Amino acid sequence: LSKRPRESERKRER
Amino acid sequence: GSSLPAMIGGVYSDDNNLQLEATTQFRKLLSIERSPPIEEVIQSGVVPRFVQFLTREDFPQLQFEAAWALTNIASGTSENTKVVIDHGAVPIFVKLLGSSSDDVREQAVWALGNVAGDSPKCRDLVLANGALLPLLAQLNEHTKLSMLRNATWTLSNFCRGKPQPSFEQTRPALPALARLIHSNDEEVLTDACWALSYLSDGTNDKIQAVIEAGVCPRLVELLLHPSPSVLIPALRTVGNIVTGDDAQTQCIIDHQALPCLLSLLTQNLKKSIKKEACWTISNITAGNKDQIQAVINAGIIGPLVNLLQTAEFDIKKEAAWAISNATSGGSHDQIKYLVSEGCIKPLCDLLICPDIRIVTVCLEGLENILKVGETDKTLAAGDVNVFSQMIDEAEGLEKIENLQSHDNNEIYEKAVKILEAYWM
Repeated sequence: LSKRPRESERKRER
Repeated sequence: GSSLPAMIGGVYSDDNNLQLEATTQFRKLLSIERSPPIEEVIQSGVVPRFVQFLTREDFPQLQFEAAWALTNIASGTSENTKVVIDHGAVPIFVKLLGSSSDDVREQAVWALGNVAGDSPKCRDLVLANGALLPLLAQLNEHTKLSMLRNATWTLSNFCRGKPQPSFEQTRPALPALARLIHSNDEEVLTDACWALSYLSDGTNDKIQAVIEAGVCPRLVELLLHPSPSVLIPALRTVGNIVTGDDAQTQCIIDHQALPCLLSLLTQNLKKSIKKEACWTISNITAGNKDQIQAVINAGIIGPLVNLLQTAEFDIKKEAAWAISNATSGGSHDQIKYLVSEGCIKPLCDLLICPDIRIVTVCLEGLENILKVGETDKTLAAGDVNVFSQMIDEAEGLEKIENLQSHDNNEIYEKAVKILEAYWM
């Protein structure tokens, strides 16, 4: 069969 | 408001106590939960002073308060983060990763996480300033949980984003991450797993390095973690690894992943988790005959066929690839086993779905099944292909006949080919 590949800010205030 | 002039005056004075008092007041201001006045603080002109305060190694308390204020400014918009960057804070925060004050080191770790978190460019700038190795160097067996959480989160931001960072730039993180996923702390687990999900997303060389870091057994254990915050990135990483070659996929299978993945399909879990698990299984049945046999032995086919028949369309689509891949790589007896578990009907039912990729995948699966039925016909000198009878009974034959009307040429030609081969 065939393999199928996998089908912004990230911040935190203290 | 009414304190502001005393506050600006404090930060601009040469008096240690006034600097500390004022900086502390700003830190508290920037720590309010909703809509911290970050823009006001920037406009009040104190950022360059805060950055100077980071270099006061005689005054760790001031360094800490200034670092916390800057962390919080950098937690706002991209423009807010750019002001911290423009005033040179990134190399100074990297230097503070070697501070003898634990509070300061942790705050510097957090600040760099916020900067890196802004975008791929800011992440790349942090890495380019040599943040990774000192971030790692001050981790060890004695590190406080509070520090482990912050460092793991920052690490995950160093790995996050498209386009991905260079693998050469993030490679030193792998051994630390491989140790961190043995924590029982949910927060550390969550962030370490995200990080591994990012590093394993790409070509087979990336997957190879992740596997060589020794993470597979533990990633598979974390598929059973009761918290979705952990399960989701662990599952994503496991999914990424089995996009790799057969030997790489085998490193996941060898640690009882298949019984774990099955339990995710049978528990009452969110659709997106079941969809991820079916996609992962699909990349496993895309493997060799032994790997298909492992999926069978785990008891996955029955549940998988039920999903194909009855699940929400997003899950059905992945179940279709999963069953179709198995018919493509499977042996004659494996294919007969999929038929005995009832796969023909649901494959036929999807021949009318609006997604042409799925129609094609179902058709191909039915074609592989038909070939097997025809081989049985020959070997028994029989009159009838049993599986074509079954496709006929499941109302799949009439659906295939209507596919001769389809726009799509591949589907049309396939349908004609099938009709001419098994119904002439």
